[PDB]
Amino acid sequence: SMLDDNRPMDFAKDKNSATLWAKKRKQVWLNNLSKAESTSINNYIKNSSEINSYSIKKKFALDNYEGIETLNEDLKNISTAVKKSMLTKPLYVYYYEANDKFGFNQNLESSLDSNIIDEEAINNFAKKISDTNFIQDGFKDVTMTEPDINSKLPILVHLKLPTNTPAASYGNDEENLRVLIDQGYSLKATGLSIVTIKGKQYAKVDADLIKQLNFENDVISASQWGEENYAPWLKELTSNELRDINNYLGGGYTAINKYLLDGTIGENTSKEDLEEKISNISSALKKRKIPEDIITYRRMGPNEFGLDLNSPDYDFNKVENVSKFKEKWLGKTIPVKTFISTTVLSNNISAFAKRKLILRLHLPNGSNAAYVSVAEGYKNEYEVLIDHGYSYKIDNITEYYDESSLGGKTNKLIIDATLI
Ligand SMILES: NC(=O)c1ccc[n+]([C@@H]2O[C@H](COP(=O)([O-])OP(=O)(O)OC[C@H]3O[C@@H](n4cnc5c(N)ncnc54)[C@H](O)[C@@H]3O)[C@@H](O)[C@H]2O)c1
Repeated sequence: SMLDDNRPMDFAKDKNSATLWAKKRKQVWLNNLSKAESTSINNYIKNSSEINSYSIKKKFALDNYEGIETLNEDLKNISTAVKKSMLTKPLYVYYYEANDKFGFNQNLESSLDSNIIDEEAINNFAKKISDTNFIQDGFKDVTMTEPDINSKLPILVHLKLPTNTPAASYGNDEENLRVLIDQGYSLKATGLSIVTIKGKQYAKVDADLIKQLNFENDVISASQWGEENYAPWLKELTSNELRDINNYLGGGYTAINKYLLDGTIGENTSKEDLEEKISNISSALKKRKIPEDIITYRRMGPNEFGLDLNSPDYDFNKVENVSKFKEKWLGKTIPVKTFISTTVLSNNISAFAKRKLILRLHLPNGSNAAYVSVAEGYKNEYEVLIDHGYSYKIDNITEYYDESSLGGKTNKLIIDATLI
């Protein structure tokens, strides 16, 4: 408290004061902890990687995936624990980072001198980290001061945690103490420069810890947001807009998106009938722009990335195929001719349970899209339908293993993208 009030914003290299500051708040914090919270924080110290990987499994799973009960409690308890340790004022924190957490596949090390960052590489890196909110999965533990030792990693992240961030002081090494940050945040870069540490150059990413609107498994908040923001939208629909949205949603999407993609027409119908429907849906989707940045999701089929169900390249159980996919698509901009059916929940969908490509889309304020599930007849649905003719900017690709039978017992790819 006295030292909470008198501490700097950035401990920089003062790890003495940092550990002192850390020490009291550490003691006081755990005396607010239930037995379950202490043991869950202890579980995080012992195997953070397993807990964090599980948080990913769980949030992307099917609805009645019951998973592993211990890790469920761990996920719940770590979160309440750190929420009892909120920052009184901003805190800068530090960690070395791998380029794939920025979706960057180019080597930053110059080929001439390993102590020196490559100029063209870091210029490409500057572009890649711009205009992107980098979602951070699981809990993120960090350090209070600029590292004083080598890393095999190319990047140093200098991250600004805002006031009231759940950020608990913890660890075993009681000099060099760590900071445990709650789930649910993203990274937004605020600057880039080269920093020399122990004779070696690293790419220093200055960034802010920000919180994006991302419902993940929270159906109640999702439903409430949809209702609040798109109930008036549903009112303003012309009878033909309502009809053709409902037609699309009830199965018309198959012929409509097929036509938009490459002009295929069934012998049953006509160009004019398809165009009219596309006209009505698209005019509808322009009537109330997305009111705030939101994260939304899509179970994508292989065709959306030029693959077939039986393409060798679609076997992500092989590391080489994940690498190929990352090399092909990271940093790319992909035109999307179709309307985009998305769901604001991270939950898997039964009809699409085995699709291996999971879009995690940053949908900006101002996008021509609507929460169409406000309409009558879409209970259990949480869809945001996006207008045709936008593009995906591919920001990251993150593999995880869906171990479930219904999910397909396969590696899947979380494809972080920005709608442009
Ligand atoms: N995650 C989702 O897929 C999702 C989300 C919300 C709602 N829905 C609901 O499910 C139904 C829509 O199913 P869907 O998502 O399979 O429909 P879709 O028309 O998007 O996809 C049908 C097939 O076409 C392919 N495809 C789609 N867009 C493509 C493109 N731009 N390039 C190449 N291929 C493309 C897909 O991979 C898929 O195999 C609707 O009833 C909708 O309300 C689905």
